[PDB]
Amino acid sequence: EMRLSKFFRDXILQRKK
Repeated sequence: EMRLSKFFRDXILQRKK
């Protein structure tokens, strides 16, 4: 349900930053 999410879901959460 995102666009980034190849993003966040990809790298700012598992890392948290």
